[PDB]
Amino acid sequence: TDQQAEARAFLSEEMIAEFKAAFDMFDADGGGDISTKELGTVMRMLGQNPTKEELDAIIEEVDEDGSGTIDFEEFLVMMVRQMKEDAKGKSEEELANCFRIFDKNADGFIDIEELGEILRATGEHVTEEDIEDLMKDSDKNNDGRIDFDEFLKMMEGVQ
Amino acid sequence: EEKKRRAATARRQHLKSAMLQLAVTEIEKEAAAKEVEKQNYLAEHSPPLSLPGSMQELQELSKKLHAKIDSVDEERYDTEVKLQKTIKELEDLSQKLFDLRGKFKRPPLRRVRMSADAMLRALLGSKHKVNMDLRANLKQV
Amino acid sequence: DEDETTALVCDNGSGLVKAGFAGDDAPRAVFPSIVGRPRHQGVMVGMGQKDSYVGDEAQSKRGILTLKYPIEHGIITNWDDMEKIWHHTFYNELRVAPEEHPTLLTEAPLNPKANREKMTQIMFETFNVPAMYVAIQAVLSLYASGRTTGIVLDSGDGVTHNVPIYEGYALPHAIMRLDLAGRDLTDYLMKILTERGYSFVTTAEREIVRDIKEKLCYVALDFENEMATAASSSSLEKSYELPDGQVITIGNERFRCPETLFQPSFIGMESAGIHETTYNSIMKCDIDIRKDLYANNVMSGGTTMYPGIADRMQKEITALAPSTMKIKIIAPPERKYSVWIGGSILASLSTFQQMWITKQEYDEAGPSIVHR
Amino acid sequence: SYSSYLAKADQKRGKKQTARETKKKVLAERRKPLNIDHLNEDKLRDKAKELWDWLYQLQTEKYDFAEQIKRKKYEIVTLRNRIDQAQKHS
Ligand SMILES: [Ca+2]
Ligand SMILES: [Ca+2]
Ligand SMILES: [Ca+2]
Ligand SMILES: [Ca+2]
Repeated sequence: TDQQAEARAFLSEEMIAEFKAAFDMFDADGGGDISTKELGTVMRMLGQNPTKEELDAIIEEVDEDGSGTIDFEEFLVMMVRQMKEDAKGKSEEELANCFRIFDKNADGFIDIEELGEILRATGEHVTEEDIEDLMKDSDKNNDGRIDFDEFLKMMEGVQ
Repeated sequence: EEKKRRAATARRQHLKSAMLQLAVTEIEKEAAAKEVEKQNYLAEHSPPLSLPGSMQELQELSKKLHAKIDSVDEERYDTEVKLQKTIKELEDLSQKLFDLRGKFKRPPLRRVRMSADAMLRALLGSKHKVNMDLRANLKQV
Repeated sequence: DEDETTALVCDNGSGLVKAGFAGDDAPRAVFPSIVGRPRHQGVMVGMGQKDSYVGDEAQSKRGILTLKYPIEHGIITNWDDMEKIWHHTFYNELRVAPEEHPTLLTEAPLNPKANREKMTQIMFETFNVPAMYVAIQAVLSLYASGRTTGIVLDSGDGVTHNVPIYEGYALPHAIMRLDLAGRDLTDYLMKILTERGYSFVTTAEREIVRDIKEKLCYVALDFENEMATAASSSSLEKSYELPDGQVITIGNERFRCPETLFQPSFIGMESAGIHETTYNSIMKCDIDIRKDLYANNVMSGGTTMYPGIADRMQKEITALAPSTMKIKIIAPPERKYSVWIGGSILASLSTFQQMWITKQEYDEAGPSIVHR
Repeated sequence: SYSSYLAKADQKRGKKQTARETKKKVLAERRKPLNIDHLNEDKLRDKAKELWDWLYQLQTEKYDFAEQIKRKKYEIVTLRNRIDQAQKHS
């Protein structure tokens, strides 16, 4: 129930509103929870073809009451974890891409030169000091370059 | 006692965001341009077909194609296998890093299920209005 | 990564636990398999009253606690005290929370069906791990040496075993167990060393006889004309310096200790020895598989580390096997962790994912599910 | 280390020969003879293009599998730098 807490804390009425409408369609009989079968039907409508094992695992992932079914609460939890994972994937993908664009020389790094270029390539006004400063702040392993790890870190937050 | 130092950091951010912002707009440029290359490549390796006369030509051409098919197909296969090999090489590397760091960002294989935004769209069709991402919601005015 | 990083491998022994993450090359955690219970009420400075102690804190503080071994001869004998060693492994040694890590465990050769179901009951129902799996120990040792058919002579702290394995299936009716191992072996050295005119009187004298056994002991080939050699008194002797100056010398007994593994008669054991037992396992197996087993005698376990163990075994079974046969005794260097490494490999593997017993399987099939 | 030479032969030859037939088995399936020869005249027309599309079909995929490896090859380069950077035997 503690999870169902922050979970509902996370979402908005809007969210809940829709996640409900969605939950209702999952739930055939309209009883109050998705069964190992009610789920199977929706999955296929969603274009999958899970197996008994697969289904349960997907069920008991948020079944805190060992019911073997999912209620609109356990469900919101599930949606949340997903919402999370989705946003994380999209982020790292974008950054990953950005790194390849900034790299271009494909050495797997971003040297003060490229950093300058890309920076100077922005509209913004910048002098070398700015560039070297950003390098010094980003390059934690003090090797001159900026590795993907560091790039993830440095861009951590920025939009 | 470095009272002003605060403005320095904000700059890096302002710049970092000037960078990302730059990235994204460049990202789709390369993307489309890339595609352009794809249609040109295909442009010559298999140009808008023009069915010949009637007798020997149609038959001939047909034989021509059909043979090329086994050809290209083989190449397609060899390629698929060099991919398999590659994906393999990076999975192993995607290991030599795990048990040396732990779970790290951006695993190359990425096991992804369908997004909740997808499932929502898929199930409610028209009425699915929530550009969900992270932005929480607290009373406006 | 979800579980690529995340799989745990815990090898439960009679003397030591070996533990760590699937992926690593060696165990992150190695420690005694004891659970100490304080004989008196009181505290250490700055700590609270402790009901129990596990691993090295139980060994170090042994004078005020009653020490207990949960695994007798490779089999879990006390389940209250084992759940204590597991708890310690996850939470203190590896410092992980178990409820988000798949756990590969190991069991012994003819481990009773009911035990494999009980540790599954405790893994899933009191530790709430996502998924788990129990591998047989000899089977992980073999596999860690690349192969799938061979016979493992496995020897650790409380048991020795021979487990003939064919295309992965350990052969129940050909497995042999000999209850004489490294524990028995340290206590015999003890006596042949006090018998050399010495005294391991305080507990700082007791413990180090075991470090003498590990560092200086040998398995000589032609143990016959090695005693004979001892007598002419060559520079075969070897003096070890104790916690203090007290330089103790061990010339000869140095190899009289592992000759116990070929001659159990040195210790009032009437059972047959390691090499004969390798062989008997083998003439208990199918006929067509006996050339395979003979060319694949894989050794694993702390007690098989005595140098020249492999050469003695090489010649011990050549001379019992039909001459038409190829003998081959594989003894790798990392062998004190073969079992563990075989688990690390297997559990980090790309194809193993589909054999993990998940809480879905369990909550739906009962402990029977993993029991196979 | 020359007793391992016989391992090279056995191993390489083995795997390589295994790979071959597989490729043959696989590629063979995806192949339906040009059986249609002299059964109609306008048939060639509705036929020829179908072959044409199948070709274009394969061609396009080959191009993608290709660009893919390149992208992956770069994932590697980076994934290798993260491996070294994450060395620090300290
Ligand atoms: Ca229902
Ligand atoms: Ca429920
Ligand atoms: Ca670069
Ligand atoms: Ca750097």
